[PDB]
Amino acid sequence: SMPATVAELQAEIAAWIHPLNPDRRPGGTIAKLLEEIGELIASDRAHDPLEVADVLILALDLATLLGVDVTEAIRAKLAINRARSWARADNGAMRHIPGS
Amino acid sequence: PATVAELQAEIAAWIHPLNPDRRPGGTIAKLLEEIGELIASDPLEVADVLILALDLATLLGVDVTEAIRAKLAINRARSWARADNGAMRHIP
Amino acid sequence: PATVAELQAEIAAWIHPLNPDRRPGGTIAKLLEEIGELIASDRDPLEVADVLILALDLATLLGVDVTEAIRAKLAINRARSWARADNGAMRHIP
Amino acid sequence: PATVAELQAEIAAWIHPLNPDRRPGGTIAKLLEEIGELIASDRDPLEVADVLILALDLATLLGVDVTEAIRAKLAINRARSWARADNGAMRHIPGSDTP
Ligand SMILES: Nc1nc2c(ncn2[C@H]2C[C@H](O)[C@@H](COP(=O)(O)OP(=O)(O)O)O2)c(=O)[nH]1
Ligand SMILES: Nc1nc2c(ncn2[C@H]2C[C@H](O)[C@@H](COP(=O)(O)OP(=O)(O)O)O2)c(=O)[nH]1
Ligand SMILES: Nc1nc2c(ncn2[C@H]2C[C@H](O)[C@@H](COP(=O)(O)OP(=O)(O)O)O2)c(=O)[nH]1
Ligand SMILES: Nc1nc2c(ncn2[C@H]2C[C@H](O)[C@@H](COP(=O)(O)OP(=O)(O)O)O2)c(=O)[nH]1
Ligand SMILES: [Mn+2]
Ligand SMILES: [Mn+2]
Ligand SMILES: [Mn+2]
Ligand SMILES: [Mn+2]
Ligand SMILES: [Mn+2]
Ligand SMILES: [Mn+2]
Ligand SMILES: [Mn+2]
Ligand SMILES: [Mn+2]
Ligand SMILES: [Mn+2]
Ligand SMILES: [Mn+2]
Ligand SMILES: [Mn+2]
Ligand SMILES: [Mn+2]
Repeated sequence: SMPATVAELQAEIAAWIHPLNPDRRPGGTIAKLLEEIGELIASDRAHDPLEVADVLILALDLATLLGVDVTEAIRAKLAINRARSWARADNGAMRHIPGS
Repeated sequence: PATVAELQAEIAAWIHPLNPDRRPGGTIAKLLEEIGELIASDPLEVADVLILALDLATLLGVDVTEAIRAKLAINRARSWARADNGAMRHIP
Repeated sequence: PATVAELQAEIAAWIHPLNPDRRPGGTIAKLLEEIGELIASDRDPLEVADVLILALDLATLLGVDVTEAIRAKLAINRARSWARADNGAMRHIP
Repeated sequence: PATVAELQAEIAAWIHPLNPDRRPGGTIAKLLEEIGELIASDRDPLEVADVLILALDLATLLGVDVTEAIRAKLAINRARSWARADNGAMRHIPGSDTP
């Protein structure tokens, strides 16, 4: 499929990792995710799709381990984000402004 | 279930008007904040991490399906050892 | 001059009244936020300060003698062999 | 207890022969690896040591006087007001600087 559904990508990731690390857990997955984000930061390569892939392989598989429906969770939080008020943070991302 | 590209389009359509000069560096900064929240904590928190990780791919122009499949093909040909943190490291 | 233990004491004296039940998990979470800010910065001693304030306080919360722990791990590191990793740091050879 | 500058000097004297052209980017990358190890630990001082070795060497590479920088930021933090965040740490209240 092209583009694949996020669940199909999770399944392809899991088909690779499950024979090798069937009882992997969220904590070790987050630890590896931080390693791979580090590699992306340090990457001198103007384009590094394989380092982005490492980050996404772990983030999508984290969702699998936590039983999270990626489509439902992302759309539910985007709906929350649309209803929120926002201000820019110094790092260039945003932070929401509390209502009640 | 949505395609990864459709979720990228929905994320970008929300953040782009609010943050028109968003960059990979600030996206990575925020991603690290949200991973911290997950450590300290949960589907909506996982959502925060994925919203930022997928938008980083958008900003870097990475075809997610193609890149993940390419790296999984590399990972299949590698041999692996279990790391102390419970994840793996490939054997050089 | 002030030692790492004295900086830990100064940090603890500031944060403890504000966050009397602070714990390693939230401190690691805040440390990740501040490393992110350092990454995104376009400059930055005060962002480095934010990282070190949290990392030194993490050692305090975990009961770690910073001088002795650093010197003990450096001694382990001297006994290892090292390869250059793609990110520009090193990884020891098993 | 050693001064932070002395610990930085010992760290630098160890790593510089092995990695003389090391940079902040790779040091941050490794720092994140070692923080991850602390998160996943089912235990420890040597893991805390890995984090601090890299965070202090980062300060060296960026030319930061650690004692001066930490004291300057603590002074700023004392003048701020603070709210507790959901992760258990604090975030300063915007606009609350005591003048
Ligand atoms: N892609 C993208 N998402 C962003 C950016 N700034 C904030 N966000 C989103 C990511 C998360 O879904 C959400 C986090 O909101 P925030 O105020 O920390 O609140 P919280 O939801 O973590 O409690 O905001 C940004 O610059 N880019
Ligand atoms: N989902 C998942 N992926 C894992 C785990 N351990 C390793 N991986 C994958 C994520 C990346 O695609 C890859 C990283 O390999 P590694 O030996 O650091 O090498 P590198 O490819 O970063 O150079 O391995 C793990 O425990 N879970
Ligand atoms: N300052 C500095 N320290 C470095 C660098 N590359 C590796 N190190 C040190 C930091 C830690 O004390 C140690 C981490 O070793 P590693 O092979 O991951 O093994 P481990 O000790 O985490 O099991 O190596 C580097 O580039 N700079
Ligand atoms: N040790 C410790 N320090 C904390 C905690 N919560 C916040 N801080 C400190 C660390 C940094 O010096 C500072 C971060 O402040 P913040 O409101 O993100 O603002 P900023 O200084 O990053 O702009 O606050 C906390 O729970 N523990
Ligand atoms: Mn990688
Ligand atoms: Mn790696
Ligand atoms: Mn790499
Ligand atoms: Mn969040
Ligand atoms: Mn947040
Ligand atoms: Mn949260
Ligand atoms: Mn901050
Ligand atoms: Mn900042
Ligand atoms: Mn800061
Ligand atoms: Mn370590
Ligand atoms: Mn390590
Ligand atoms: Mn370890």
